[PDB]
Amino acid sequence: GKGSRHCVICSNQKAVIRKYELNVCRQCFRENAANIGFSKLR
Amino acid sequence: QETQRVLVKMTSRNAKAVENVMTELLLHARNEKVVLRGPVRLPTRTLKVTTRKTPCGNGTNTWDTYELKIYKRLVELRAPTELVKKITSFPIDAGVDVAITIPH
Amino acid sequence: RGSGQVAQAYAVRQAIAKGIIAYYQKYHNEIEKAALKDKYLEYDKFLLIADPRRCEPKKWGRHSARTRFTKSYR
Amino acid sequence: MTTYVPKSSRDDVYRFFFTEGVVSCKKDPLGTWKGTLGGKTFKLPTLQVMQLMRSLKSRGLIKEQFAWRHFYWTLNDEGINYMRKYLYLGADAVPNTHKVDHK
Amino acid sequence: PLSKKRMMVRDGVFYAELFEFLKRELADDGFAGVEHRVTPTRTEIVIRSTKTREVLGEKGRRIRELTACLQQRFNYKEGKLQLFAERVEVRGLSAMAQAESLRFKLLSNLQVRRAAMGIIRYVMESGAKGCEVTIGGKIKGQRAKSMTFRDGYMIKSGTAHKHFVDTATRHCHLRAGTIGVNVKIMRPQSMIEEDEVLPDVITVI
Amino acid sequence: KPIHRHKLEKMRALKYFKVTENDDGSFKVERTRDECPNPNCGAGVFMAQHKGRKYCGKCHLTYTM
RNA sequence: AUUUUGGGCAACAGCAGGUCUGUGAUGCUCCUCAAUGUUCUGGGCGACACGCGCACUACAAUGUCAGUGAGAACAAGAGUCCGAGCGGCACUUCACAAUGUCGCUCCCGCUUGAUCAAAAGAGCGGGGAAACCACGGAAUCACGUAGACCCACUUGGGACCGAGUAUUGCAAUUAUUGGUCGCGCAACGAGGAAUGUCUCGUAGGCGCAGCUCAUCAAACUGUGCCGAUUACGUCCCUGCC
RNA sequence: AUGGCACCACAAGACGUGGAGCGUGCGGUUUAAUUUGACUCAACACGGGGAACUUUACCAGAUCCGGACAGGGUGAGGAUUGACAGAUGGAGUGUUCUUUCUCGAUCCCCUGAAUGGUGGUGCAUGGCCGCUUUUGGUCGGUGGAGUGAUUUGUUUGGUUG
Repeated sequence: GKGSRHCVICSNQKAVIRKYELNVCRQCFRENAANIGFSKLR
Repeated sequence: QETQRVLVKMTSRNAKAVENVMTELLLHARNEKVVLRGPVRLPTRTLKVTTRKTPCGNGTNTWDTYELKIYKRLVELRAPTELVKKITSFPIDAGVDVAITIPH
Repeated sequence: RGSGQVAQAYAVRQAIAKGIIAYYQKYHNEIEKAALKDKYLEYDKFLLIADPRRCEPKKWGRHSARTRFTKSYR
Repeated sequence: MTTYVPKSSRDDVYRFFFTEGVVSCKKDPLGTWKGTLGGKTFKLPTLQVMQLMRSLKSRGLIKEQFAWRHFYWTLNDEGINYMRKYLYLGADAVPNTHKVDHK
Repeated sequence: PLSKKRMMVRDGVFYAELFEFLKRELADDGFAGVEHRVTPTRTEIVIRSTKTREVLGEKGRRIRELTACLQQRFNYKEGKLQLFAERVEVRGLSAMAQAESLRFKLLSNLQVRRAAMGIIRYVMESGAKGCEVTIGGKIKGQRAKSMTFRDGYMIKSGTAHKHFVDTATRHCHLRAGTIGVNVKIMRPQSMIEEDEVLPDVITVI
Repeated sequence: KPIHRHKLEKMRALKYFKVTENDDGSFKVERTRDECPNPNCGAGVFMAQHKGRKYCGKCHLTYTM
């Protein structure tokens, strides 16, 4: 189902990575891993 | 004495920062009546994120994965509460959640 | 406790072997400790080694271990 | 811009913003099983605030700063004069210039 | 409040969110960064901006605006937050500030390759061990172009790269288009406490 | 779209008040129509008289006469 | 014992690729409200001659069925925010409704003990905050042992479907999903010319985490359980320096 | 040519597609809509695409404006919000209206201007990302060589993967 997410970075349903209370676009997520602490695992 | 099992639990965004934390407080608290049975560390929890990258339209629809492991250190003390509270006067940094609990 | 059912077996024996010798270092002396071991090693199913894995980290993209989503060529 | 909801809100904003000197929010339309929210940083509501603000900002006088849907509102020199007049009180408006303990 | 995974998450995010806000805001103070000490009774924020005199000042200077802002924003009851300047010395050591500066050079309609090349000489002179600056964006009545601007070395293979280069990207809409100033500053590896014994570092007694 | 929202004409004044000299010392109120309690537009409205109901066109009360 | 392991990182140019489907990066270039804005409503992209691309499954004793086996990976989950539910209060109120407040339980996420049912399904009381403490001392899939089929569509197979009950959702009505019992012998007996990948507890099978997620994956990204030819060369082919 | 090198080399083979049935994706093929991108490897479970609405771009219908800021005029002896009840709404939205009371400039109106816009181009463009190419490479410096481009270095021999 695709109309209730409204990306909190971006208002978006599309482009937003749905993961763990986050609501950022895929790009936005790619931008953010450092301040958060995610480093490549694979 | 009427000890308190104090559990000071330290969970941290890296192992790094917290060990520094852990140690120093304990050193500080100890000296002397603070009496501790050695630090046990519960499972490092891991957060995984794989993303669809690229807006290939055309070109490879290939995908990339970032991770955050989160490190848990516990030390238990059979110690005085006021003394605990006396040493507990450390403002401490972030990335190191430190919880202190008094069960038995 | 352990599947790896077999891998468990090989584990058991290994532990067993370990049991023999440790008991023996204390409860005997070398020549029997050494023979027991020798004889054991001689017919050993991996007392001191690992079948290092079971079941592999995927290859993402393909979602596999060596292989690969078909190349559909054209 | 048009509203029939106006000056009271206009006052609410100006004053509250002026006393502090600032307001910051999260840009919002109200939602966690909501009804007393109005919007945050005011008891007022986001529609009125946003629209009224759009007026205020759009002719200079006030700053809004951006990041990730937020508006960090800082009241400007001209704004102090205006809003001091509008908030009918002595020349030498507080807003962002009170800084004895830094704000 | 949040649970433990999430607790960390807020903090990570909190760090990002602030960092961005300040980057936009402290455009004219050479935003280089913040540090957050969550503290007893305070939320402490130390200001690495090059122009921290000017971030400081008096009357309303930045801090004043910010404190209020941030409170209001972050759902503070006032004043449970404190910002402190950081005199981030030798202002040329920063991709961020320099990007911000460079952005301003571009904004200051400086000739670009000339600018970059000067600034990098300043950046390097301010101790950068390398700098690499890219001008991506456009040319012609409108067609696209890029050009590369390096000085020093850059660290182009391995983790140390990650250790050693700081970057900052900016978009300038000029006659039209988008131009990307995209900054890499490589500091020297006399990083001391930030470690020095790098991949290669073998050195004899 | 071209529009202007339905209203009742209001040109030529407010003819809902009616006090006189002989109202003075006998009546203070003297208004055309019946009154409004329960509106949040309080005691100044005199409801719509319409079909045996007194209606409040703002505060939407149904009142009866 | 080999540039040891799997990765991660990684030069330089290069490719109007793709990138208007992120972008609160945007040229130039459009509508701006009798707009293509915005909401709302309702629809659609999901419509079946067909041509494909992946996947998945069956065709089956090497199996299917009935039962029986003391098999754990790896890894989830309880948001905030003073008319949700509940409650108290407040005031209105002949009685209602009302409104408002406050508080709880927070618009209360995983969930356990277990009763009553064909059955799925209905439930007091409990319990657990990512918790190695409750859902985790059980309980992971193909194992191994006793029983139907004396290998024939046996029904292999279930596409196919019919009432029937439960659940999702504002809404399924382009059946949300389950459930149930019947119920099938569709195709399908392993697939041509072609053809795809692959050389270590691994191929590969086999299964399970984890999220998309109101509700729903054969996807996604992992986890496991089980468990191997010769190749180790050659440089042909086919391709890169 | 030579010398290597690689399981989208091959090679031993190893399993499997293809045919089948089911799906999704795609092509196609209707519509009002089927937003489209993207099609050798490097489209084609990709488009963070696991579309009920929503999503979503598209249709149809319908109101809403969030039409900033001016200029000017209109507007409170009243714009107008709001509206029962019906009338007219998909629709107890007054949308519109009869009716009429609320309500109250915060109006409307134009004349400028203006914007939300998932409104277009990705050959107009950053950024980003795919591909190059998974390839072992790349330099410049001074020095050298050559008129030059250029070149060397940096390779002929060994060794290395």
